[PDB]
Amino acid sequence: TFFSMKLDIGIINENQRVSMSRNIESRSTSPWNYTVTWDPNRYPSEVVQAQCRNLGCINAQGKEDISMNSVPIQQETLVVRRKHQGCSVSFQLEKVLVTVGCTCVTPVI
Amino acid sequence: TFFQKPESCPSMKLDIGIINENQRVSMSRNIESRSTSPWNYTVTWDPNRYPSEVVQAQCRNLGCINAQGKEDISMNSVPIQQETLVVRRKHQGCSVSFQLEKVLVTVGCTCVTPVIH
Amino acid sequence: EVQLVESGGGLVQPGRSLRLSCAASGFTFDDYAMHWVRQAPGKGLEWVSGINWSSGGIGYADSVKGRFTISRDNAKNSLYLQMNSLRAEDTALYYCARDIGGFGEFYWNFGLWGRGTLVTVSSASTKGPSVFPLAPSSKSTSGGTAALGCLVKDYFPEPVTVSWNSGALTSGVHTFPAVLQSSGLYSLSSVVTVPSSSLGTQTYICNVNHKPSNTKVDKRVEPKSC
Amino acid sequence: EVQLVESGGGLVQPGRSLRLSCAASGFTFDDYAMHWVRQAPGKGLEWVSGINWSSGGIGYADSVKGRFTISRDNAKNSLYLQMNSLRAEDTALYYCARDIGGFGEFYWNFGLWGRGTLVTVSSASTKGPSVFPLAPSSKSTSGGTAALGCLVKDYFPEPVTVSWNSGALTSGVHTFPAVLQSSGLYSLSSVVTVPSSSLGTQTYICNVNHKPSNTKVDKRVEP
Amino acid sequence: EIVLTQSPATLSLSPGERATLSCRASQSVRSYLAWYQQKPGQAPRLLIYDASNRATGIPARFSGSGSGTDFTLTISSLEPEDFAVYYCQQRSNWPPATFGGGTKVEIKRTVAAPSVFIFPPSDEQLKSGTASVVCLLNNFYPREAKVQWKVDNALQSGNSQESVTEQDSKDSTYSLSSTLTLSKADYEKHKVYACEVTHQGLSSPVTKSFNRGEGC
Amino acid sequence: EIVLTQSPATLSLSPGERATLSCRASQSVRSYLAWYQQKPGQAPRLLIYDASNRATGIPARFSGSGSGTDFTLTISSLEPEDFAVYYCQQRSNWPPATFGGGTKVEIKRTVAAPSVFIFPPSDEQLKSGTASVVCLLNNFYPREAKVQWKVDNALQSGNSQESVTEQDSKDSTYSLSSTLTLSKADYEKHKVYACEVTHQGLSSPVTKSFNR
Ligand SMILES: *[C@@H]1O[C@H](CO)[C@@H](O)[C@H](O)[C@H]1NC(C)=O
Ligand SMILES: *[C@@H]1O[C@H](CO)[C@@H](O)[C@H](O)[C@H]1NC(C)=O
Repeated sequence: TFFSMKLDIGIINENQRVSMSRNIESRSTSPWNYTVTWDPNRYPSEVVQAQCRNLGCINAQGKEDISMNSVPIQQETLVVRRKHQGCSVSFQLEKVLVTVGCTCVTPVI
Repeated sequence: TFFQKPESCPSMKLDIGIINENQRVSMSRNIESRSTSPWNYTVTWDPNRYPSEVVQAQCRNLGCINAQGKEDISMNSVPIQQETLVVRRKHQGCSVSFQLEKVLVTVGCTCVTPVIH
Repeated sequence: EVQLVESGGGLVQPGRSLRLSCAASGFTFDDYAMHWVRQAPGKGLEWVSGINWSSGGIGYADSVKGRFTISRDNAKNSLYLQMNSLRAEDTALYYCARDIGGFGEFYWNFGLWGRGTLVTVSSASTKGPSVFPLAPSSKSTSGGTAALGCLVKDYFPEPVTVSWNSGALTSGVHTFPAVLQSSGLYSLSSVVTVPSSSLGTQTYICNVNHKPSNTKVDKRVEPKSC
Repeated sequence: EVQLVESGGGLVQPGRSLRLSCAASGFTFDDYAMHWVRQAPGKGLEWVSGINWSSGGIGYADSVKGRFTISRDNAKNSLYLQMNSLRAEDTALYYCARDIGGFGEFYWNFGLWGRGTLVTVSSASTKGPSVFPLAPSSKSTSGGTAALGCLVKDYFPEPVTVSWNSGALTSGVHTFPAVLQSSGLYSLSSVVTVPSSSLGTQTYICNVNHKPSNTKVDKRVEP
Repeated sequence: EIVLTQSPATLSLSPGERATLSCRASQSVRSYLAWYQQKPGQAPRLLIYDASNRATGIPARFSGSGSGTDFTLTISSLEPEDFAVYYCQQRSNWPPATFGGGTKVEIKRTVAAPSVFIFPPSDEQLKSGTASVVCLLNNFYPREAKVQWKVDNALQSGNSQESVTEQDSKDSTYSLSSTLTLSKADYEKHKVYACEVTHQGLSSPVTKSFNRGEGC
Repeated sequence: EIVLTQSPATLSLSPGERATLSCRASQSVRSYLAWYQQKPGQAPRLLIYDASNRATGIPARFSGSGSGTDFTLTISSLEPEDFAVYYCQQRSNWPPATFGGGTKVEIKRTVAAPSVFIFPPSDEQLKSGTASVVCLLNNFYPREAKVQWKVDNALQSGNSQESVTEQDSKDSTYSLSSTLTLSKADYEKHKVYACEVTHQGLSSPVTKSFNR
């Protein structure tokens, strides 16, 4: 409906980056830790999956508050997979669910 | 390196279809609203792009929402962003080419304890 | 039709491992966080473990951490609790409990409970019950009413379910809590008070079941002259 | 060299627009939320607007929401306030205030300030001061002391700088905070008390400087 | 950890009366406290969640109150159904879903004498080579009762075992069994087996007995 | 919205004395209250953040206490530098960065009566068609003083404009200018111009006058 076909050289806005050096993973009330997967046949090579460190959220005192829940936040992302070697190399889009971090939600009945 | 191929070879090739189509996020738990750092979404559509829709979240508040429903500014809602790729269809004729494009997507917001410089 | 059925309970030796199961039925199972809550005999409630819809939110009580492993299967609408390095302190009735939270999240309040599955942690081995009639006589009748029952003796571990006429007689039925005898075996009685003029007409049968030893007994209690 | 310098302040008419700028230097502007705080003359402090490091988080005061637009340029280390539909009530010294918070987030406390840029919203127009002597006389001498001054009248906007004898004379000087007259022009007096014996001995000139109209007056006060 | 202390442990009041149950938290749980009712041979039933909210199906005579550390379940028009153990549970802080000791509610009622029955050992058990004499105190109140065993008028000591049912839901009465257990050899050495019953509804003690010879 | 009430509006104490400044909130702001100093002609300085924490470089004599609605700034011993204005600020609820009305800390000295001076308009000013009569209450304490204008013997109302200096850093006194503005015509049709000053320092009111 939209589309092999010619793929143009260079990536538009490749230079854009997410600021990940502000320690939000730790300072969040729903803090999370990271697991990373490297794959040289995937662009980008890194994929970074977050997982909530608590069932509850941390309050100002630093105590776990279970009146609320830490819930992960997933994003549908596209990455390119490099296929074949030599002079018959091709590229194909791959869907990857990336858990980017956790937020704190008041539960419901 | 990733897009290069040894020069000995005589415009790369994109193959049709997306690896792992059968896959979706759970959207409808109303987390955007029930979050202590709640967020809106804005979905701008581009016909010469795949996917056409790019879904961007904006934190609804500067503070976070407490149990009483009031805005607590002793903390901040900060947006979380993810890198994704889109494809742009360039030209208008028999000679149609496709180009990859990086987009920073704000997926939603979390509530961070602020610290002093 | 909206119920939780647990299983895998019975005798296990200190150190060995057991896995409880819980079949959910009559509700969207993946719309709910699920819990194991246990109750030691003649003691209060203790939250053991909880797991949200995704299986991304796992929790354990300090008393249990490192030894027990909760898991679920949204495909089979089922929940499991792998228990290992079991101690005597783990002897309890284990209920499959359903959280009241929406969107598969933890409210930590339980709305639906199962019937329970009993877990005894003991070195001592499975003995099945002897079932004896407590025959009605002049010494268990007054005038209009007559008591009769079944003795369920020398079994381990607890419990033994007793019914009368395959569940068709529930009125005036008093099944007593089991007593631990000096031999380290349990023993209880079930009695049913009935009209005295009905001892010849109606035939009374006690249906005694002990899963741990796989014995079902269908003992008729006939009137005897004492 | 950690400082903030505001610019673009001056005279505007009710309904018109003005664009304030603040130039950061000496630190990583990108690591800080930035704010505008204002101070009306004679009054306390009012937070006007604040902006995130990323511009993702913008707040306004109810007094100002929908009329003012805060923005920042992390490349030029610069904060701006585009002010529209201006009102007399908006007349104030507008300070550029840097937040205390780390990682460019709102702590809502400010540890670094600029000197301020003055915004005046009135239909009145720029004008140098008329400078008149307050001649010392028998009605302005108590015991062995004479009071003299000069009246800095009908100037706009603020401020004026009064010195005596090119700043040589500071002892006994009382330059009164300006008052907004019913004409919408500012006016103040500056007074010196001196020995009665100095009046024939010592020359007393008052030096009146008013930047907005490029006016510098030097009036001599005789008994 | 947070500790929930309920008081009193036991409590006894008559139908139509108002029972006042207390849960106390070692540190504030704000408004995040629930009440469960456990009737005998049944799983707990949620009554109240978050201090004062009645669950689906719960009658209006069940109502909760409290805040911070000090909480109250109140059952204002006690029915005989309301016999159970009542637990508080916190969903404020880690570790989660910690429970109170519990509070047992005895529905008080008119003193009622036990109708007393006795059963001999069966021919079956005697073949197995044991002899169990079962004495039944049926449908009585209060719960207190002394049951003594006489064998040829020899008052027996620590070779019997009592067992009390929980308070009924309909008639709110207790039933009890005493079991005298002997070897076939010991059973056959004596003649008369008697069960002496002392209760608040019996002016004079009741003795149901049999001779091992005459029948059974 | 939060409202911060500072009291007293003016605290008069001798250099060296303990100063105790109050800030009360209309709703609870937990521990999220700050204190600023403002000396005249300067931008505010952050002293205390989150109720009881000194900012960087702030001297030890400054401390804070309180939670919920009631807070207190304390200067253990007032140095000459410290006689300035102090604002509290909330960091709890929306809207953000609410400020107290302010508290001035002034120097309590012994009562000094004002020496009153009167200045007729200059001939140069009258040339341009206007007259300013300036009365001067010089170097007096305390700060409160009523000035009244009698022209011939008629009490004037809502003409004059008063102006007060910041407290003097040598004599700890204030000074006041009262300025009567008249048309040339209005000034030119009366004889006697009187300024009457009322002050704790004067047993009865002092009048300075001149004949036009
Ligand atoms: C992430 O989650 C929990 C935090 O307690 C921990 O058990 C696990 O090891 C963590 N993962 C990493 C990578 O640290
Ligand atoms: C989010 O949604 C609406 C879009 O119509 C927007 O006007 C509003 O300002 C946003 N914030 C809210 C609802 O708090």
